[PDB]
Amino acid sequence: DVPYWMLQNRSEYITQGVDSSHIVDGKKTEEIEKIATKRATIRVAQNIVHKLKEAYLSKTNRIKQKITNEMFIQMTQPIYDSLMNVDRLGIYINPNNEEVFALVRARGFDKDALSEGLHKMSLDNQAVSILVAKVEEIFKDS
Amino acid sequence: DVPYWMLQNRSEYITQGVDSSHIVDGKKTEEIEKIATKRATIRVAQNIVHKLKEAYLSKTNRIKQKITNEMFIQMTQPIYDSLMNVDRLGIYINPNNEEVFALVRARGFDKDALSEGLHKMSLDNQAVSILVAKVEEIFKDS
Repeated sequence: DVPYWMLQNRSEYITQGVDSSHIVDGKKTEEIEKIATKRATIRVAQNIVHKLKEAYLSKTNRIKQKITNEMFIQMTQPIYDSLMNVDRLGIYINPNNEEVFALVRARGFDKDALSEGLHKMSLDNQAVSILVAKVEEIFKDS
Repeated sequence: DVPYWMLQNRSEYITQGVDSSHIVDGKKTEEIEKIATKRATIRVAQNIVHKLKEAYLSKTNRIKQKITNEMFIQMTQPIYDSLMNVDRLGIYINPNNEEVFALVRARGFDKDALSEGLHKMSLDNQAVSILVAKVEEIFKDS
């Protein structure tokens, strides 16, 4: 039963994530929705990194530095860390699986925290200026 | 009501796709499941191109040529064209939306058709050897 948001929907909205954790012996369901909410927030950041990968690859890209896929995966933490105002928009438990999904939605992000995290992982000033500027496009595009 | 496959599930299987088309004035639902099945197959190929993007970006990448995101998007057609044995595994119509989803699953792909399509879009021999070899990894990984 329900909810619409749990349907494969496949058009982006990059700042929204769904992801799940599973019921587990040690644990209250409140702990398991937390795990799921947290993985869903991480999914938003993964969505953002994927978009940045597309930008860097683009014929248009201005970033001069070499950024490897492993470096991009590395950007996931600081993007996450930079997320502001992420609301849990809904929880769904699959009764067959005991699998708990979460819909999360990031309202914005802290550019200066992101700039700082990116500099700590050995990006150029040029690269962070561009990366942070792409994330800003991402958030205004909602 | 049902089906499991229509749940946000989020772990890959790269050779499976879900996508949808919508009911439309001109048209029998058989035409609209066809549209959906066809977009789902295209989704498999999009899934494959995304994986190739990750490989090329990797510190490990052997491909010497410059491949732009626009070029990668260009690889989508020949990958699709190369897909063999794609079964429609299920159809689901959202009654609220009149939205028809399709689950499709590509059993394999024709390496020589892929090699040919890739050469036609101005890839090196080196690039196609590597790209085709990554797709082979993708299909064996199922």
